[PDB]
Parts: sequence; C-alpha cells; structure tokens
Amino acid sequence: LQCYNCPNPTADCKTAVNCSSAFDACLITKAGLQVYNKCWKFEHCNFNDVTTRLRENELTYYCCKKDLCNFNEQLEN
Amino acid sequence: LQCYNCPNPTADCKTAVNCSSAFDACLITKAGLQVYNKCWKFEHCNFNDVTTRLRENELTYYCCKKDLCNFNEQLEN
Amino acid sequence: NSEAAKKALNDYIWGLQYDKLNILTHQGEKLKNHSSREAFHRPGEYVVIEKKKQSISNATSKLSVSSANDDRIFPGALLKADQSLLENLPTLIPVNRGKTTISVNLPGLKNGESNLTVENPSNSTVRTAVNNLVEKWIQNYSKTHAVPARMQYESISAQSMSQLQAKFGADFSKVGAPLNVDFSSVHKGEKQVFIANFRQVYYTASVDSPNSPSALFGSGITPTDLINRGVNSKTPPVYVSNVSYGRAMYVKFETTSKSTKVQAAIDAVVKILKNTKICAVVLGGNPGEASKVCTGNIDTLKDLIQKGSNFSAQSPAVPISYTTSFVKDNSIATIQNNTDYIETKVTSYKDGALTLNHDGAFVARFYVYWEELGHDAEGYETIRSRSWSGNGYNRGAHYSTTLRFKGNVRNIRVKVLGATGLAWEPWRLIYSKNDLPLVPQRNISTWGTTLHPQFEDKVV
Amino acid sequence: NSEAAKKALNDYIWGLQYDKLNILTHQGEKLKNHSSREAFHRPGEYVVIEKKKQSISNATSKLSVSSANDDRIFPGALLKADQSLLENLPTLIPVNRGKTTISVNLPGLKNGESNLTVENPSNSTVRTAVNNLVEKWIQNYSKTHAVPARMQYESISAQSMSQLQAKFGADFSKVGAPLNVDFSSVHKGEKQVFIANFRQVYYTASVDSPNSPSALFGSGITPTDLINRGVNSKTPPVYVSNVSYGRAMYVKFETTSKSTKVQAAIDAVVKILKNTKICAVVLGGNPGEASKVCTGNIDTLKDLIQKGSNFSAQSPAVPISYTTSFVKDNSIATIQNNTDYIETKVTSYKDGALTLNHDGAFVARFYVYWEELGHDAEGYETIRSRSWSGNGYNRGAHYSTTLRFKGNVRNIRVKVLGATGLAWEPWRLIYSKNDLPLVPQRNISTWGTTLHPQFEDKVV
Ligand SMILES: [Cu+2]
Ligand SMILES: [Cu+2]
Ligand SMILES: [Cu+2]
Ligand SMILES: [Cu+2]
Ligand SMILES: [Zn+2]
Ligand SMILES: [Zn+2]
Ligand SMILES: [Zn+2]
Ligand SMILES: [Zn+2]
Ligand SMILES: [Zn+2]
Ligand SMILES: [Zn+2]
Ligand SMILES: [Zn+2]
Ligand SMILES: [Zn+2]
Ligand SMILES: [Zn+2]
Ligand SMILES: [Zn+2]
Ligand SMILES: [Zn+2]
Ligand SMILES: [Zn+2]
Ligand SMILES: [Zn+2]
Ligand SMILES: [Zn+2]
Repeated sequence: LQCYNCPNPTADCKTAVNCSSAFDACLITKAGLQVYNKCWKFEHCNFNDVTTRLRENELTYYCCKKDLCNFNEQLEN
Repeated sequence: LQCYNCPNPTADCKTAVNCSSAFDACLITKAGLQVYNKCWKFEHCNFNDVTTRLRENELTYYCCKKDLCNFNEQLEN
Repeated sequence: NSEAAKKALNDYIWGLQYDKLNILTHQGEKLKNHSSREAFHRPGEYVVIEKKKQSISNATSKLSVSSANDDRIFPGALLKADQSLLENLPTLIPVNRGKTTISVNLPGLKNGESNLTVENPSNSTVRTAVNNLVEKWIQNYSKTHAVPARMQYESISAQSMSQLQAKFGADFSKVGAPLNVDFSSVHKGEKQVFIANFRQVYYTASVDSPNSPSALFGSGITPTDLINRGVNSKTPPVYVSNVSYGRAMYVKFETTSKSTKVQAAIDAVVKILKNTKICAVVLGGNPGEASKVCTGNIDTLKDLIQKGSNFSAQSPAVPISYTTSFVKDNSIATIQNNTDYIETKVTSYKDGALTLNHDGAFVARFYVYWEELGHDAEGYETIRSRSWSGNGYNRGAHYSTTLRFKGNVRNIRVKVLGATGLAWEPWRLIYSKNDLPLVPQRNISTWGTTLHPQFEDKVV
Repeated sequence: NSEAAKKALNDYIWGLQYDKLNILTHQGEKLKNHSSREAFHRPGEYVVIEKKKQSISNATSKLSVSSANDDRIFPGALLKADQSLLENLPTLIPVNRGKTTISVNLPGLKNGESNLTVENPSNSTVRTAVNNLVEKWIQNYSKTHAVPARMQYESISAQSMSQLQAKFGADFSKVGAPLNVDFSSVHKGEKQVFIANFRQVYYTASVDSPNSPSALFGSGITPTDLINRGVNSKTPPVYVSNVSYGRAMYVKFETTSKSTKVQAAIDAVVKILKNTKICAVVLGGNPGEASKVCTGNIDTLKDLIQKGSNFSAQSPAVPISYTTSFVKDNSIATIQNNTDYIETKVTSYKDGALTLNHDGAFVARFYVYWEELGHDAEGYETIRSRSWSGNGYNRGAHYSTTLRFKGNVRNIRVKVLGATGLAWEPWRLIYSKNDLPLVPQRNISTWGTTLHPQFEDKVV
C-alpha cells in the first residue's frame, strides 16, 4: 500500500512512499493554492480531523485505498 | 581436391569445380592472349602433352595439388 | 567490471577538445567591398540607387524542424555537431542508445504523469510514446485545462537569399521557396519586402542532463565504437535536449510604400500601412490543409494567426523546433551564421521650386545661384556651379517667375536688389542668403515703396 | 513461411508509385525576367553592361563524396531519395541490412579475388573490407600492374553561386568555398571566371542488382518496418550501386582577358592565353597535405594534374563520387538541378576615326553624317542624327582633318563634291556612301585634277 507522500505542501509531489502500518489510506487535499499528499488513516478521512491536523480552514479532499491513488487531478482546483 | 575448371578459354574463370577421380592436379596455362583452367593429371603436366591436347603451340603452365591453386596470377602474362 | 567501461567512455567524451562556442559556425558568402551608384530622374524626384556590402551575424539555439528532418529529430537523439547540423539536416549517430527519460510540460500532468521512459529510443518509438501521452492528455485534461500559445516572432527586411539563410537557417532556401521572394523588385527599389517567422508553441518535450555521458549510449558502447564512427573533436556529439511542438509559419510583405516605420507597422499588428499583399506559408496546423495562403487584404493574416493561438487539442501538435546540448558538459549548443551580402539602398531627392515675386513700387534685380550634381561622359560624378539666366535684369510692375529644379540641385543662393533713387548709391541689397536647401516650394517676395522696401523668404 | 515474408516486402517496394525520373529535382532560384542596361565610356571603347535572366538544367548520376558525407557513402548503403539526397547529405535508412557483395575492379584481381561479402554492411565494416582488399592488391600486384587514371572533366563560366550549385551540386557552396570566388569582378566585367572540376578515377567498388528488393534488408525486415521509417512513394529507397575512388580537384580561372576561346584554351591545356592566375582545391591525394594550391603561373597546375595521373599505390585511394540505383527496378537514379540566374554580359563598341584628305587641284566639299545612341535625363535610350559642323565648307590645297567618334556612333554617311569649272553644273558628287560601319580608322582621300578627279575610301 503505497501513496504519494510529501512532508510539506508541494505543487507536484513525485515521491512514491510505502505507507507504514499506522496508515491504511492515501489522502490528497487541495486547500487554497496548496496541495497535500499524505499517508492517512481511513478512520480520519473526515473534514473536521483533516482541517485541524493540517491547520487549514477550507479544503476539498479525497481518500482511497488503491496504490498511488492520491494524485492531484483527483480534485479539480 | 577442387580446381578452377572451365570448359573453354576464359579471361576470368570463377567456377570452382570438384575434380573427379581421373584428375589429381590443378592446371593453369597462359598461351598467347588466352588462359586455361582445367582439372588435370599430374602425370601429364609436361609441355608436350599440354600443348598438343590444348592444340596450342607456345605456352607457359603451372600445376599444383592445393585446392583452388590454378589462378591466373600464378603466371605473369 | 561494468563500471570501468563507464569510466572509459566518460573519459573519452571529456577528453575531447573543441571551441565550445565556435565549432558550429556557418559561413555564407564572403565578399569584397565593391560599391555601385545608379542615378536617374523621374517625375518629382531624383532617385539614387546605392549598393554596398553588409554583414549579418545571427546566433541561434532553437533550430527548425522541417519535413526534411522530422524523421530524425526527437527528444534524446544523438547527433554529430558537423556540417550536417549547420545545414539543418543533422545525422543520427548509428549506435545503440541507453534508456531515455522525457518530460512533457502539458498542464494537468502532475506527480509522475508528465514523464516517459523509452528503453530503445528511436524516431519511431519516441514519437509513438510522446503522441500516446499527448493523446492521453487530450482524453483526460484538455477540456478543463487550456493551453495558450507562446509566441516567438522574428522579422527582417529581405535583401538576399544568403542574407535570409543567415537569419532563418540554410534550411530556408527550401522551406521558404513557396514564398517566391520577389528579388527582382528590391534591386530596383520599387517596393520593400519583409520576411517574418511566427512560432506558436503549445508544449515541449525535454531531456534532463544524464548522470554521465555514458548513459546516452548502450551498455556496451566503447570509445573505439565512437572513434570508428567519426565521433571526435572535429565533430563532437550533441543530443536533442528539447523539442517545441505547435504551429509555425513564414509570412512575406511586399510594400510599394516608401515609409520607414513599415517594420514597426508589421511588428504592431501582431497583437500604419495596410498596403502590401501578404503571403503565408503555414507549417503545421490542422491536417485539412492550407499549406500556403495568399494574398492580402489586410488582417485575414491576423485571423490566420489567432486561429492557432490556442491548442485545438484534437491531435498531438506538430514539431516545429528543437534544441541540442553538448554531451560533454550538457551546455546548450549555439549555431552561428555569418554572411556578407549586398544591401540595396534607394534614396529619393525630391524636386523643388523657387518663385520670385516683385510687387514693390521700384525696380528690382534678382540673382539666383545653385550647385548641381551630375555625371560626365565616362559616368564619373561632377559638382558644378550654376546661374539663372535672368540674373541682373531689371524687374517688375507685377513680375513673377517660378524656377523648377530637379532633385540633384542643392545649396541655392539668392540676392535681391532694389533701386533707391539715390545718385551716390543707386542699388541696395534688400536681401541675400546662401546655403538654401531645395524645399518643395519657396517664395522670395518683395513689396513696399522705394524708401521702405519689404521682402519675405517663405517656405510654403 | 520465411518465403512469404520475402514476397510481402518485395510486393511493398514494387507497389510504390513515383516519377522515376522527376522525383529527384533540385530547384534553385526562380526569377522574373527583369532586365538592366548600364552604359558608359572609357578610353577607346563604349562599354555596355547588360544583365539578363538565364536558366541552367543539369542532370547527373555521379554524386560527389565530400568530407560531410564520407561517413555515409559506401557500396550498398541504403538511402532515402529525398531532400537530403538533393542536398548531397543523404540519410542512411536505419534498419538491419542483408549480406552485400561488392566487386573492386583493380587490375590483376582475377577469378574470385575481386569480390567481397560483408554480412552486416556499415560504413565502418565495408570500408575496412574495401581497404583490406586494396592494400592486399598493393602488396601483391601493384608493382606489375599499372593503374592509369580515367579523367572526367567539366567546366563552366561562373555567373552566380546558385548557377554553380546547379552545375556541381548544392554541395558546392561548401566544397568550393576555399576558391573564394571573386563575384564582385564579374558584375563589372573586368575579368572572366571559369570553374572546372577534375576527377581522376583509379578504381571503383560496385554492387550488382540483388536478386530481389528484399535481399537488401535483414531477414526479418517487414513492410511495416519501412512504413514506420518513412520509406514510401514520397521518398523511395535507393542504394549506392557504385563508388569511384581516386583524386578530385576544383580549379578557378580569373581572366582579365576579353577573348572568346578562353574556355577552349582551358579545355586544350588538359592534355592561347596563359594569363589568369589559377587556384586549385585538391580533394584527396597524398595525406602529406596541399589541400589548396595557388596561384599561377602557368602549368604548375599541369604538373599538379599529372602528379595524380597514375595510382601511386601507397594507400587506398580516397572516395570521390558515388552512384545510386532505385531499389524498385535497379535503374540508375538521376538528380536534376534547375535554377534561374542573372548572366552579366559585357559588350565593347570600339571607338573609331574618320580622316578626310583633300589633295586635288580643285575646291572640294565634305559632308559627314552619323547616328548617335544616347540617353536622356531620365536615363531612357535615345537615337539621334548628327552632322559635322564642317559640312559644306570649301576646302583645300592640302586640307586634312580627323573626326574621332565614340563607340556609340554608327551608320556614318559621307559625301564629297568637287568644283567642275562648268557654269551649268558647278559642283559634282565625286563620291557618296551610307551605312558605313565605325571601323577603327577610315580614310576618304581625294586627289587628281579638275577634269579627272580621283578618290578612295580605304579601311586602314
Ligand atoms: Cu526547441
Ligand atoms: Cu519615390
Ligand atoms: Cu561513381
Ligand atoms: Cu574592353
Ligand atoms: Zn489521523
Ligand atoms: Zn592428360
Ligand atoms: Zn552617380
Ligand atoms: Zn525627368
Ligand atoms: Zn520635377
Ligand atoms: Zn489541473
Ligand atoms: Zn551552407
Ligand atoms: Zn497693380
Ligand atoms: Zn542604355
Ligand atoms: Zn571618355
Ligand atoms: Zn576614343
Ligand atoms: Zn596480371
Ligand atoms: Zn538546395
Ligand atoms: Zn603641295
């Protein structure tokens, strides 16, 4: 189970990372002009837990369990 | 045991022929402006038998037992 | 060891010595500075037609992709920096290649989607791969991502074919043939000609610097292999580091007009004399054809331009230019075109007129002098002084005359005298002036009385 | 079946349709027929310099091997009949090839010794093989078999670079650059320029027609393979069927002289004005150099030629030309070069003189008329009649005068009258003649008595 995972908001995350055992899902988020690509827990793919942890006020997000599924064009700016 | 063998005087005999069992040598002859390349008996590699059989009056000739040894540049015009 | 082989090849490329920025130099005509002057008169003007040697030096890294070399240009292609390149008909080095990574910069290709890898790169496979990616982009992102064109514009006043080859590449005498450049018209100076090149780029395919020169060749290519094939200091290797895709066109402008801002006019419509019929040679665009369009009219060209200002996103765009880099240090390779050519320069000296008007209540005398440029029987230039046959004659109750000079006259001198009635000084110089330019129309008018004469020298 | 694959490929080549003898056509300048006339006078002659459009059509099957394409020409090489070929920078079709048989026609190679077979033909291997054979011939037969040169000679009067490209190939603007063609000199007509190409052939390497088109490709090359690589009716395949080895050179001839048989002079020294300095660009020969030699002198060129009239037989000779054949029907491929160019033609009209001599014992009257070609202020041509100011005046105890006319005079008319002493007919026409050409020197002399006057009109 591998996801595009980057430590900071990148406008183009190319790093394919094997997620650990804590995470079981791929998250991608668009919040303003920024993009996020992270390994994520499916239990926390909700607006309240995503906004607060990423310290963002408004966003759209997408969670999936397929390999390398959290790519930027899953959302539409 | 193969020799350049041609049925008639050619200025450039390219035909490599396996000689039969009657012949055991390769003959080449220059007689005037003509060249001869034949399978030959070693017992008959002499001026008298070569001139008469080829119906030539003057010639130089060469006999050898190595394969494809009766080539035109063995003699010098 | 498979790593000593890498060092051998890398050592061989790095061991080549060449002038990195003069090895690619095209030399057109070399000419002695022979001059020439034709001169003649026609209604209203004295025309002088002067021929002089002139040089042009143009440097360029973006070479053109024509139909003659499209089968040969592709991201990552290995080429010899030699005469073939200067001619824009480069040569593929015939040798196994290494795996090539290409990046296409179309919008919406994020993460890794913008990158290809071809393990046996050739013109067939790399194109097939680049097209697959562009088409995949058309199918997934073209309807929510617009692709505007990046315009690159260049223009020049046409003087000679060798001059145009230096500006646009030796390639040009073939590509720009359908323009049918009226070169008879320029040596007589009856009209001006401007060739412009328009390049609208929608996207590029590029290659990043490989880790080492050996990465561009097969794992088994040896310094001997390159030495056998003529790859050395005379003709070092380059690789296509970038290909620009889009639409390109050449446009011709035949202007009868004699204006000067003719170019600034052309340069300004690309976003004032709407004379000049236009001739366009479009290279690319929709397959449904229209390779050549002509003539103008005015801004059907302007319509032709905007037609390709956005990527229609129906098919992959056409290759229109490429860039090469030296394998040695991955620096961009610049081609330098130099040539001497004969520039024809027409100069018009307009005719002029001088009017003498006497309306004063006194007798006047006019004197008119001027210089005159001419030729003798042998055709050599001559400068001579002249005099009006009317000089000195008594004039006028209502006397008036107009002197019409051809353009080859210059430095007019004028004097005006009037009768005073004084026995001790019968004539007085009312007015005099030298070094007068030949303006279209000049009046020397005198009026008044004997005691108080008046005059005016007026340019109308 | 491995024989159905053969038919597929043979069917594809034979299925191509193209104009077998117009597909290879180079088109230089296309020009409108714009004319021009300069005219002026100088000591002794009235020179007229006329410019006119002219065309040249040259067909050729023997293309030149330069350093720009030597890495690419070799017996059996597969090339695309396309723009690259017309430019003489052909393109190797990148595809596996079949086994190629080559024959070298050096003297003494008898039976089978004159034949090579290369299983993976390339520029490296075929050359390495051809050289091995030539060197083997040097070691075994060169000292008892002489190899004279077969001379091929071509020459032309230089007028324009595009004109010379048509005559010698688009290649020429690069190969013939060290000649530094004085093109400034020809438009003034102060001297003539002739470029000649000398090709001394010592031996050839040739390829016989393969059994079928498929034999030229790898056993596994497929019609698709050729379609993917652009091999089709637009650009059908050719193969190098013959390469000539030896020595070649270009020679320039700058002649101040105005003679006509200048070329017949040049054409005759190759086995009469020894003016003109010479400039040679030798292509090949001994490695010890001498790429360019100049100037003349006279027949150090003649020495330069004979120096390579026999194959020195120290190293394999240099490739200097090649011939291609269509893969479809093995017929020789002819390239056709056409171009329009401006031919400058100078015409000199020599001055002349007319002498009148009166030595008769009677009074004489001379009348001289002529026509005169000239221009007006606008430069337009004019024809006008003229008269000698001496017409009609009584002449002579020992009267003589010489009339000197510029070359632009023509159709002289002369009359001579003498006093008779008769009251009823005082003057009689001794002589009269019209339409007299302007010869260098003409005498009208009269002598004798009143009753028996004499005259003579003599061209000196
Ligand atoms: Cu480019
Ligand atoms: Cu004008
Ligand atoms: Cu040839
Ligand atoms: Cu002359
Ligand atoms: Zn969490
Ligand atoms: Zn016998
Ligand atoms: Zn002048
Ligand atoms: Zn006029
Ligand atoms: Zn005027
Ligand atoms: Zn997007
Ligand atoms: Zn060139
Ligand atoms: Zn009045
Ligand atoms: Zn004239
Ligand atoms: Zn004169
Ligand atoms: Zn004279
Ligand atoms: Zn011999
Ligand atoms: Zn050309
Ligand atoms: Zn006397």
